[PDB]
Amino acid sequence: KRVLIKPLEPLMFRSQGEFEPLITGSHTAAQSLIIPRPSTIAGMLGYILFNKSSGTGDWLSDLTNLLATIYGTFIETNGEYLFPLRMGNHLALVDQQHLINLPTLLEKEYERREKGIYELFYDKNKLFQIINHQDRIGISIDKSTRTVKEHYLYSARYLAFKKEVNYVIFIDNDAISDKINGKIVNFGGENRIAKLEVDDYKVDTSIEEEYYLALSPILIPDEALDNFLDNISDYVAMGKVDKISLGFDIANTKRKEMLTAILEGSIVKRSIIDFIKNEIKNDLRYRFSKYEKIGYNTLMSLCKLALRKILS
Amino acid sequence: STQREYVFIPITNSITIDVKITIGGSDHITNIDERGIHNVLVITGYAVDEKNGRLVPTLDPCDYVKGILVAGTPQQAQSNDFLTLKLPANKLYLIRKKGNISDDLKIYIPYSSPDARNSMKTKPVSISDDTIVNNIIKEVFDKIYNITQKEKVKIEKVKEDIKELFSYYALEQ
Amino acid sequence: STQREYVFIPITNSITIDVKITIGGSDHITNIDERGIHNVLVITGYAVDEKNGRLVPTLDPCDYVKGILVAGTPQQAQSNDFLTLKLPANKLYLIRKKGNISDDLKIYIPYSSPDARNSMKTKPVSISDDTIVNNIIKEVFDKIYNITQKEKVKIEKVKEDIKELFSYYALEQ
Amino acid sequence: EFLDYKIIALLHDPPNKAWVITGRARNLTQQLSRKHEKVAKYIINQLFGKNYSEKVDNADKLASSIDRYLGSIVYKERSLFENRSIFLKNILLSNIQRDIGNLFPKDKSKLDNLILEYKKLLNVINKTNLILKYQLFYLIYELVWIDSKYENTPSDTRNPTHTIFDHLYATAAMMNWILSLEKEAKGYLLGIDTIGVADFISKGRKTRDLWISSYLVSALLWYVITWFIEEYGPDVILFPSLRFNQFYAFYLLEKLRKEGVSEDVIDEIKELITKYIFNGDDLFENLKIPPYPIIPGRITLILPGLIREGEEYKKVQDDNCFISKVKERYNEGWRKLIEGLRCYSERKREDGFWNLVCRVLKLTEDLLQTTPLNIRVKQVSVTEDEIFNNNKLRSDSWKIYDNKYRQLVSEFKKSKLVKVTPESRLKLFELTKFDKLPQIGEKSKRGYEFCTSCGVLPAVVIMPKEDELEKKLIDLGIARDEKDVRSIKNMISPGERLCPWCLVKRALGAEPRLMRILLLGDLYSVEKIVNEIVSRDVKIEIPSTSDIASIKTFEEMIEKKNEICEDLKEEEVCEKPSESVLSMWQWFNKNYYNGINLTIDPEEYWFSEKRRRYYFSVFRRHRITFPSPYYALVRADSDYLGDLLEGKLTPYLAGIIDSGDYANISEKKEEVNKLLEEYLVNAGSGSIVDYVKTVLKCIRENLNKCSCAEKIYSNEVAKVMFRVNVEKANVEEEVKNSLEYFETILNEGRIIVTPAWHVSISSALNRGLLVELELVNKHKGFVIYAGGDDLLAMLPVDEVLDFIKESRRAFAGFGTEKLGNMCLENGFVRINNAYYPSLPIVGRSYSVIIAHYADPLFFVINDSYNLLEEGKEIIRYRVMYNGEYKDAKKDVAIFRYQGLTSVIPLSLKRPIVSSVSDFNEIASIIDVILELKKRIDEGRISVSLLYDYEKYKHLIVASDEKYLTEFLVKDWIKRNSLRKHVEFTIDEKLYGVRLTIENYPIKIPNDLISNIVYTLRIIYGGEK
Amino acid sequence: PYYAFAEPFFIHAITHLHVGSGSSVEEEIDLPFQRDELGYPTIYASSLKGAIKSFLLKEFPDKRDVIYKVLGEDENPEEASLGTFLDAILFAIPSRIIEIDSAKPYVWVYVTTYELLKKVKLYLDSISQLSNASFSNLKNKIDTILAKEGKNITLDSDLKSAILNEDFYVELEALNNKIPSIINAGVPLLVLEDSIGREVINRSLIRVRRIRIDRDKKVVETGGLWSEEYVPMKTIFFSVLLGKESKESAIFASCILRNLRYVILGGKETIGKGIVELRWVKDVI
Ligand SMILES: [Zn+2]
Repeated sequence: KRVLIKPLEPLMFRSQGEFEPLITGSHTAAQSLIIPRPSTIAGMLGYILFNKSSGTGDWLSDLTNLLATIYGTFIETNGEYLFPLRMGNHLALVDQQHLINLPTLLEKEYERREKGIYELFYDKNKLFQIINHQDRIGISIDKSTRTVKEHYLYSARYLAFKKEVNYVIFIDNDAISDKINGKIVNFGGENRIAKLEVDDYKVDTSIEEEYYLALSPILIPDEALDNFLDNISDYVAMGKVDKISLGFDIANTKRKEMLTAILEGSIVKRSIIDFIKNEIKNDLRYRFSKYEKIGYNTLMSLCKLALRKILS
Repeated sequence: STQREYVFIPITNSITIDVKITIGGSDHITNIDERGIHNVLVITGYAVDEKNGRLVPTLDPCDYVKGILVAGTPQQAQSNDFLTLKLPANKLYLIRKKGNISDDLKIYIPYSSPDARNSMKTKPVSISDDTIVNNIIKEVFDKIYNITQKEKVKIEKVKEDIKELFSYYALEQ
Repeated sequence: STQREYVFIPITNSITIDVKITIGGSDHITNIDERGIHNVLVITGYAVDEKNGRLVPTLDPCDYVKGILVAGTPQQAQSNDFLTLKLPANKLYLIRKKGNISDDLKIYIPYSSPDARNSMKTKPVSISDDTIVNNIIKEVFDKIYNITQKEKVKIEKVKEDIKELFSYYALEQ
Repeated sequence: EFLDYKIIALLHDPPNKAWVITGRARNLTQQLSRKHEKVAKYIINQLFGKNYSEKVDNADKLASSIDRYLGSIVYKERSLFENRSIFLKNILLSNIQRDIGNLFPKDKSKLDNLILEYKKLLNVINKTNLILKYQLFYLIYELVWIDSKYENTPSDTRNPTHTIFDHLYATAAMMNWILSLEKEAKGYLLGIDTIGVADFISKGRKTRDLWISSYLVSALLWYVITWFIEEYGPDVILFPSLRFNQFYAFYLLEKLRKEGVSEDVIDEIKELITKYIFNGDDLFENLKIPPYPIIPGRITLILPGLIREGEEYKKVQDDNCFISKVKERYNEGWRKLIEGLRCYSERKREDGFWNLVCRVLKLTEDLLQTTPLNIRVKQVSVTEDEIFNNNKLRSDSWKIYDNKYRQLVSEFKKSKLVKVTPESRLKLFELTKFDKLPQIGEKSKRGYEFCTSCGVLPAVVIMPKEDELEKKLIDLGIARDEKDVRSIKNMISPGERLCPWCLVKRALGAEPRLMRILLLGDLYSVEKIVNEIVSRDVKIEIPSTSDIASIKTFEEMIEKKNEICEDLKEEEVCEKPSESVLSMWQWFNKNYYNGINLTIDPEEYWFSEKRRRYYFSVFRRHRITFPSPYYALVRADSDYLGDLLEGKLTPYLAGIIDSGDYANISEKKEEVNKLLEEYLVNAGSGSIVDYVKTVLKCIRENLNKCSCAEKIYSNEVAKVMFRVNVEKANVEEEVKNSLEYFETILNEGRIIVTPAWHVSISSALNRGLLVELELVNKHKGFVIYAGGDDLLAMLPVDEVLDFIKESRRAFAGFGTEKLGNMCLENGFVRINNAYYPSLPIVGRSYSVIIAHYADPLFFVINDSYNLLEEGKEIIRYRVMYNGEYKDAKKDVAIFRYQGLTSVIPLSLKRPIVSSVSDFNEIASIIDVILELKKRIDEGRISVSLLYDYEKYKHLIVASDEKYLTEFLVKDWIKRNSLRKHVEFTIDEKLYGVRLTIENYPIKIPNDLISNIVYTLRIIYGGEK
Repeated sequence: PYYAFAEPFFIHAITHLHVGSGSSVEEEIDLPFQRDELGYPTIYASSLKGAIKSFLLKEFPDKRDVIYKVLGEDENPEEASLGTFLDAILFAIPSRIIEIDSAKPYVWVYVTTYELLKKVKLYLDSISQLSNASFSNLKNKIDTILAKEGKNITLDSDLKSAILNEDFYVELEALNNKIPSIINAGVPLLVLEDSIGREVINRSLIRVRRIRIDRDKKVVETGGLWSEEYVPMKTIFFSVLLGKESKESAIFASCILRNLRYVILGGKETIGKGIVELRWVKDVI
């Protein structure tokens, strides 16, 4: 039911693309996401569960045939759980006990709101006690001069883990356990390695509250984008909205689609569930249903570890 | 100072009219300024019982209960079964507000001792039931606002957002 | 049901036990198991009165109190100033989840009447207090969990937890 | 409705009050005929005269707090609380004053000497075009007053903490409320903000991308607020203050150039602008655009509730008439810039790189519809109820503006919780799932090939690598022929992918005069703008990070010219300037004329690979040191400025009280009062001070509650008989209202904000911008943007330390020799005998990234906004506060060099300035590093000084007796010294600072002297 | 699984090592070693693979394609690689010892901490599920040592007291009574507490100053002084080489990996700062 992904060494999940030497008189550089996107985690299990007799040009019609349904990802150090929390470009790894009073916090008076929010991302933010940015710098050597090439230098801020950390997901499938278990995986990045571990864990499947946490990017179907962005306060209480690419598919070596999403760790109001349903058309509902299977539209209650969905 | 009491807004009996005392002066916390209900109060960790219509102090932060705050006093047919305390309004977690408050108020809460008669099991309860939307307005909202079903009102929004904002966790026992 | 009493850990003098009842059975919820305390529970919407050390109730979801769940009967001496619950597991909001619960228990928490005399004001306060932190080593937990202070997991493992886990809102009243 | 009653407000009090009031000359009021309104009325001879009704009275009351501070009826009285000494007190501090004895028009012989100048400047505007009469007079009011060298005088001799010119502009800005409330009442405080400026700046390979993308932020916002400039004139903009904008004055001239005007009046007014708005730099006249992209970022208006389209003003239809108007006025500018770029690119359809820009400006019409900047607008409102009783002001109305601006600020911070990047508005799903993305150039072997500047959007113009370009440019659609290749390469590097937005940045980077479309706005048709650009050949070359990393090399071969010259003779180093190109960089312009050809791309030279060893040898023979590839990206930002606009005290007690403390000010009641009580008593000096000294006395521990009159009635009633004119001064109420005023001040723990408080801070913020630009030019730097408190520049690693030293002090008003036409006088910038306040108290943090010229500019700018803006937020040091040793957190000047980090506090005293003697130790640690660095390169101290400190550190840390530490550093210095006569001291107030940091991925040594060593290693690391 | 096998190995510094990292850390070192998340020296997987791939292409120039298939094919062809190196983890650093007669006398000893031994165990557990050549003879030893966590430990020697690096007095306890040592060098292995070990380890790291001399006047130049950090001789780094299932890896693991004894990692080879030795924990166990 529950899958722990144990990184054996610093990882890198880069966004923003174009990490390779193209321009002559210039270095390259890449950062890393603190939490891997669900496309990354889906592609990892899809890599284990791969049979050539499938797909032929799909990468999600092909992917959704392998895994049943994945739920969003968070952190687990020592049996504690930490969850992404996002603000106006600030990201924090906050503990479960601090999300309870967010809806009352986001509604307080001006000065009492800022103080409460400020202390969440600075004092009660447990990210930097758990994760450090190891800014590795690499180099390409030409065997002719046996020195560095013309500006073939790159900086890659890896994801160093000060403590023991796992990424936590849940799968609807149970025939999946004895397949992806104890497996050494090439957890997406610069050829890095993590270990997989499956154990049972009972959590809710569907709930109703007035404020959810986005435990995974909530994809916006690019057709409601106008009727959604013009009135954003009706849907997102706090967090970050931006255009993201869904990744890079292996079987075709192509960058996946690029569509606006609500980044994981945002606080979405209940108004976001019905809005999506009443804006997504069945032309794409069959598509966005798959996007949910790999783990994108995953919501969490600020109460407790209860995992909802949007189209499900 | 001020005298305000709380009343929950479920779909049930015994809640028709309890306050026995209305504005008296010119004060109201909850309001209907023809843009919707403002300054709704919500209590975290409390459940309502249709039996002995009042609240019970559970210990689940999920069990929220939405009601209204108007000026008034207990029915004094009980005078005991209510909780009374003075919490500044800033301490009171409200809903889509209109303004600030006197910052020092005396609030009354319909209460029940935890009722260890049975194990608690709360469940969220809906209020669609349009025919039960009608009755609670003239039951509760009229003894505090009789102006609704009069000269001008945009009924199709105000008793529409009641179906859109209010909810709670009952006990179903 | 099991007579599981939930005791505070504030900055107060009277915190010693105030319950001369002990495990009684052989069961407990919170455990110190080579990681630190387990299954700590949080009481939100409640405060603590410095004098008369007890959990003062409120309606602010921001005010909160954190303690442990021990199976001792509530001192068999007051029977009045205690909140008595018949509650399942899923409604016990706990920290450090290791083991699930029998899912129907009976909990007593040190209570207080609202005391509607004066206006409320709840203050955030920590309990690090390195001069006092050593008291709590053998004030509350060891008297329930003596097994860890003698020939098992270190009682310094408990220290960096209570200066990390328990931090309650007080009254300063 | 024709209101235009603000000129009655802009002159209701002449810039001669303090000399006419409590008279010095007292004969220029004689030699023409209430006393000061007479000289106020006489100078109003151009048009409509002064109205003794709701046109100044109520506006002048809510304009400034000098009606609450020093009483309502004795403000309008000029009587008993007299003082025949015109001091001018700072507004932020009150222990600093200037003295304003006598420079002013004293006789009508001298008085009309400037009225003929005022008139000879507005005589050219057709009398039907009153909006030009107001606009022009608005800017030149204090300019022609500074030229005619007159000392600047306070708005009131009693409370001298307000310049009369600022208070005049203040009551004219509040005039939009008073007027629109006298009519059918409605008045708004509109505010605009730009979501994610730093993220927009950080998208660019080159600096011309950084400079242009930083210019779009200013242009796109200027094109909006110029509509308000056209509709209600000036004075509807509180931030940024217009009375010193370089963007306004430039727009103001092109209005006079339009519709015709006297050629030696448009000129008569252009030496005023060049001398004061700029500083003797007519480079904009040659550039045809304002050289520096001053970024206001946060614009706040004060609008009346009156709208046009009735051919004249009416009542506003709905409240959303202002938000919607800006949102569409903002997207117009983006459209009108895509329009002009389309037109201009087809004008130059040939010449290469434009047949490319044409091919994409047409292929990606739908994408370029969306503005790439995405501002956010907010709004509050006022009514007649909140301000009037029947037709006069009500009690407690004086706090309406403060409370209204409070809600506005909150609504911004409320919305800043959700960050929506402008890329999210685009529609890219089907353009990337199916290969419908137009890719001019290579074809992505892997999908769509993200842009190299943004990183987020897919690229439209892919570029081949340096296999070879010609045979790969001309075959593909990119190049039509071969001649255009060397013109495309000139603007796009091989291998560089570009998105539609970034190519627009590159296209405007090839022609910055196209920004005139947004600069002027609704003045010239888009085609007329473009025509003057193709009717000229202005070539604006912008530096790059390789040019900045070559200053000392260029400046060395520029004075060894003839020697370095014969050997090359052919390598464009000794080429002769064949054109007359120019630059906003006031170092390239400054030389450009030493046969050195500063246009050469150093990456085909000493920074190249086919030519590295050559120019190493060339530099070798001529004792020219090979350059270092490192520059310094300096980014300044003031501390708690927006928090200061709320009247709060965090900028004073930075760290001792934090913004979070204002959720409950009673927890810091002991300190917030010690300061506020000090600010009030020192402000308002004269006979009045002993009156208020007793009013603040009878408060401290929940005192008398109006039972203080007894102590202060005696003060006032024994004073009101000093003149027999008291109409109905109910002294038992007067002293109560004053007691009511200070009560709210001390209860809220913050200054009650009025317009004059804003306009003064805003204007000073624009004057500090001027001196800040001269400093970045003096230190051979390149300004990327400098709007107000913020600043972004690229200095060489050499001039970076002394820049911070002078810039930090110049911000506080203290400073050495004048920079432009303005001097720095201990917290008072002075322009020709005219004293203006600065911001001495406001901390100003710095962030220096020493970066390789080849480092990606996206991650260098990101770090600078995630090294400071979230690293400056967590750094605490031990500050000296009122004899105690507290923990401040601001004003830190962080340094960074690829992993090494250093923090050098600039204050060490928590109220940064409390007396004029506090200035000479601001940034006092910097020259300690500057002197130390000086003695090292002269071989007077070995560089091993930085490597031995580790062993002396533990003793200097543990030692708490200062007589003992002043010997340990004296020993550590002389041990690894290379001579025997170096006596280098450390100020000895630097022994024990203990800079800490809360659980962050930044490791800072926890003591100051160690940070001084790391700062030198960082400065020296970026010179090798 | 596409990680058919895993081949852990020990990286034994024959000379001092310097794998550079720019200027990433503070202490006073201008050219510091490559660190890890908690401050110990490591060899990054990029530097360890690139050095072994730059080597071994000159050594076996005929098998360049076998190496390209496994180790990357650095050319513009971008078929996926078949072999992965994990970051080399500091296993044991040499330390000078003065023991109070306490023994058959030693002058130097191997020193580990419990933090370092957890990451080694983490690597060891992670590949036990695919290594059907299960090296539990080694994984168990770390397990027993980690059981005794919370005190200084000597594995096979019987000292009970010593002075490490002339500065730190520690008292040592046998594991339980005895256990075979991992490194077959006749040298004890001490496992110290993480606080004391981090000081003893930081004292074994070589931090030198270096000088550039004006050749005409034989004096140091201006700014011709800088500082570097080396990892001593006899230091031991532990890493794993993970291989996907293929036919090239069968050749690589049989033909190529048997003949790697000495390679050169890091920089400053002119100073002789890269000669290191791999030991392939499949025969030393
Ligand atoms: Zn781009």
